[PDB]
Order: sequence, then structure tokens, then C-alpha cells
Amino acid sequence: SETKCTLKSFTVEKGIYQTSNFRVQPTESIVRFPNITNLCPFDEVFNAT
Amino acid sequence: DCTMYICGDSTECSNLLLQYGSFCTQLKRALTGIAVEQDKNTQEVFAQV
Ligand SMILES: *[C@@H]1O[C@H](CO)[C@@H](O[C@@H]2O[C@H](CO)[C@@H](O)[C@H](O)[C@H]2NC(C)=O)[C@H](O)[C@H]1NC(C)=O
Repeated sequence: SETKCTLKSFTVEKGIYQTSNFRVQPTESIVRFPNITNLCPFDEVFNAT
Repeated sequence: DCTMYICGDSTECSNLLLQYGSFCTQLKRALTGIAVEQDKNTQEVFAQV
């Protein structure tokens, strides 16, 4: 039925008829960045004596 | 692959590409004509026995 909708006909004669495609989607969205990172001690300004 | 060459993975693109009509069908039909003739070229030169 996909072949008949590709040809826009109801009769499909003999032969290979390249139709759709075939990709294999992913699953994991594995992201990444750097181990790094200083912090800026708000702590000091939010805890001064 | 017309969709994978132009858009490339993205799926928001596929709905936009459908708005240009049958340009991707024309590319597949044109290239299939070449693909079938290239095997016939070889049969006509060598398969004479
Ligand atoms: C705000 O400052 C106080 C004092 O410097 C911190 O209290 C210390 O907390 C650590 C771990 O919680 C303890 O090991 C220390 O003995 C504590 N010191 C004192 C004098 O109590 C408090 O943790 C600071 N706030 C934050 C969010 O770090």
C-alpha cells in the first residue's frame, strides 16, 4: 500500500520500487561539559562575621 | 536522500520541506533513470554471447 501510494496508482507492475527511507533514531541524550568550575563564595558575603 | 541532505535529522524541517511540492520526487525519478541505464550499458557491451 505504501508502494501504491508512492506510484499514485492501484496497479504495480513487476520490479523494485524504491519508496520510503530507513533511519534508526537515537535514545540516549548523553550530554557533557567540563569537570571544572570555581564557585565564588557567596558564603563569605552571606556569612561574614 | 533528499530529506536527509537538506533538513538533516531535524523533524520541524520535514513539515516545511513538504511545502515545496514534489521536488524530492523528481530527484529520485531522475536518478533512478540513470541507475537503470548504467547496468544496461554494460550488458550491451559484454553480454553478446
Ligand atoms: C556559615 O558560617 C558558619 C560559621 O563559619 C558555618 O558553620 C560551620 O559549619 C560547618 C559545617 O556545617 C562546621 O564544620 C563548622 O564547625 C561550623 N562552624 C561554626 C562556628 O559553627 C556555616 O556552615 C556557614 N554556612 C554555610 C552555608 O556554609
